[PDB]
Amino acid sequence: PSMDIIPLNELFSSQVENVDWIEYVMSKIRAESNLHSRDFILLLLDFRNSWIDGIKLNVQFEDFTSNEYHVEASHTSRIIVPIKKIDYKKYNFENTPIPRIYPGRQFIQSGLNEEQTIEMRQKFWCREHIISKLKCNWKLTTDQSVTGSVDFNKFIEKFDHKMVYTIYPGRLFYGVQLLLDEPKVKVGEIINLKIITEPTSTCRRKQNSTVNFLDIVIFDSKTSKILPRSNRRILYNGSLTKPISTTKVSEINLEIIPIEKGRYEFSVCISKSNNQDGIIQFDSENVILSVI
Amino acid sequence: ELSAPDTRNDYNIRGDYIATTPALITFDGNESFINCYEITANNNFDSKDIFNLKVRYNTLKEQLDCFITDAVLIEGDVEWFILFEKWKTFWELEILKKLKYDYDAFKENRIIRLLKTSIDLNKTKSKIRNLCIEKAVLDKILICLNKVSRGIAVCNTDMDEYVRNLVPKQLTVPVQLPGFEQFFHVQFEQMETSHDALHDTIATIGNSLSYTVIVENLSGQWGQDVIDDGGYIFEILSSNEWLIHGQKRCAIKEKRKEFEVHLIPLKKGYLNFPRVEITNIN
Amino acid sequence: LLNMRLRNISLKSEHCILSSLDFQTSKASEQLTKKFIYPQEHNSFLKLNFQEISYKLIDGTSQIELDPICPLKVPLTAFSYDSISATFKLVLLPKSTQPHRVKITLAYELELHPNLKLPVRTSWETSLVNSKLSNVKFKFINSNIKVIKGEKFTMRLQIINSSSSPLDLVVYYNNTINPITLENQYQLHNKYRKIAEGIILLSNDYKIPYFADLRFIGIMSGYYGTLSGLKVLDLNTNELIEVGNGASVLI
Repeated sequence: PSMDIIPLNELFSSQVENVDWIEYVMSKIRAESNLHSRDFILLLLDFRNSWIDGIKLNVQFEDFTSNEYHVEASHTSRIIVPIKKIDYKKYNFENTPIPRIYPGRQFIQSGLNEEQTIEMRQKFWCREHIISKLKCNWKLTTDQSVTGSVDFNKFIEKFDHKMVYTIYPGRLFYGVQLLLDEPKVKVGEIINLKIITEPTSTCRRKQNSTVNFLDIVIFDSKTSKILPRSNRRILYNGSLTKPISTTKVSEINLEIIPIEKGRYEFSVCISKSNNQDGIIQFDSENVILSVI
Repeated sequence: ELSAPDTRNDYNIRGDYIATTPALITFDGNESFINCYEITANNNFDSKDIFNLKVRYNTLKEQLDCFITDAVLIEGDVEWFILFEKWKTFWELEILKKLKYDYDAFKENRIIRLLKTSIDLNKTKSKIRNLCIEKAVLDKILICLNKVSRGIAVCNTDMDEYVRNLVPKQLTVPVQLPGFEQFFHVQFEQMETSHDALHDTIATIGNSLSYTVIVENLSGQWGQDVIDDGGYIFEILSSNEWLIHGQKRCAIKEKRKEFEVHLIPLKKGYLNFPRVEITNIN
Repeated sequence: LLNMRLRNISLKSEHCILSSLDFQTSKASEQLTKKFIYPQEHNSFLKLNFQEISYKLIDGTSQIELDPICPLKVPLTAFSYDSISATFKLVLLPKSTQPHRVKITLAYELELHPNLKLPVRTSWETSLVNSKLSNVKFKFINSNIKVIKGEKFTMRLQIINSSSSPLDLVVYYNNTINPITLENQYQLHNKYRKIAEGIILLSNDYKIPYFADLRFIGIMSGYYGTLSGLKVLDLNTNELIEVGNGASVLI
């Protein structure tokens, strides 16, 4: 009787690799050596028992396995499954499925009809993707062999707006990777940084400013980003604002002339304009480099 | 471009900025455009010469109206054969009072007049009459630069044909001081509360004065404050300066002010006055 | 009037009180004897500190400063040793003695002996989270102690009630980015993103009915000071009060 979805950022380590989901994501990422994280989001189910004995609670999503999740009498327990998030460059998701009573009533939509009619379509189609694989099998604790399932279509409520862009990239605007030369540069050396941006199908709401202003912000990999005047820390050519199109895969550059450092971090944001409160999204792509 | 001076220095500069991926790297008088230059020193120490910058700037106010001139009202080479030619200086007495929208040219809205005087200006056809591909077809192009303002119409495509290349070239001082020495303080932290995970800012200095001083500040802590008393122990090498600290307290107004108003001072052994401090809390 | 001395005391509330005296060279006295020293062809002074001691002023007591000290002698300098006091509860201003022994010097003889002692009071003087309604005090039974390694761990919110309806309330973590000078927008966004996404709280709406265990897992690194998000909520309208307490490095 609740639901929450949380992304993932830490690669993790081998000595803690004994709980099921981290060894699942690590084992899945031993091959396919382009992804590391930020693509293996993690959804938080919370099973609650309204009965009078323990149950054992497996869950299998796709090839995910579980432990012997011993639940108790009236005890809520939280069960953690990892999913690769729904890519909109493997699909399109602009289809309403008609129900099973073809009564031909042919009703209205009655909102901003290009926005909510496909927005709630995005909601219950991502709910269709979550429902259509998630499988549980439960047996009562040493007093039966009652091995049944537990259906979910009376349980998963809707998706709120956090639980759309957490599950579905393509709710927010630009897909961004960050292509770098080396992570292990010495001090006196010059590095081209190369972000690569992908404008989306869901830029169709505006089209007005084809130009859209980004930023590049540099974090210390503790906290507390360096200022524009990055004195004795990092050096660069020109103002970092460096526009992109809402047309195609634009590229951009800087020249991170490093000086007297270690363990930096680079990430962007999207600002649409020059003014304050123009900023509309903050990406989370955080490529770190070290300086020796 | 920053380059060599007029001596036989041959300094191994490697930093530069040519606009190589754009040709139009804009600027709008509120942001930075920081340009950085690595001037690595040659076979000797770096001297005190005068270097020279080379900036090939241009104002925006000639660039933006080329699509308002060579595209909007000079399309056909017969419609711009004689219509422009006998009134080019009349066009340059017309477009010089354009007063374009350089107050909202940050976000969008390039190539718009900002409504200085739009309606009274069309009386110029009366007292002087010329070819109607200019005298009657450019008032529509004056409306086409009044409305129809494109946010970014790829303005580097129609730039290089008419943009003049101004070139300021200022000096560059390499301004500095002259006293080279060194230091190396060593330290070992004494427990206060718990280790807070200390992080380093830096270690370098440059100074020359009369009754000269060299002040230093400690590292940066990112746990709970009033932190561990750093106990320090000197190796004040290669000189004889004057110490002023012993076993400070690392999140406070204490400062290991190793002053130097004294002798044993070599001169000009590097790019400036330098004394590589390099404190070590290990 | 040869070496100006000052004592600075800082009140570390989670430990003892720390007070450090500080010697200096007193420049308005150094140029005095510098004039006669360069009259006798000497560049700087050679005062020798041979017996420096802080004693706890009482009927009779003495202490020992919190690191090591040799018998030193410096020309134009400053030194500062630190000694730990005892953090008083309320209203007892302790006093100290702070004796010293500067030995001056001349041409291998004529060591004019000096001594000084400035006795004064060592009181400069500039984690329970109360409920702020009915003294339902919360304290973690191991606060600020956790070196986890992205493993599970358990804590202990020892709630202390009025023992008058002691079964009332529910904890929760609120994994949601709060909705908030442009880099003042970005620092608040990075703080609110790393708060609401780094740890999970495996017992979410635990509904406590007076210990708790509260197992977390913690999926990103970094020092999480003050551990925000971990709210409780109680029988009245909105007792949405924080814990504001406890911290964990996760590496």
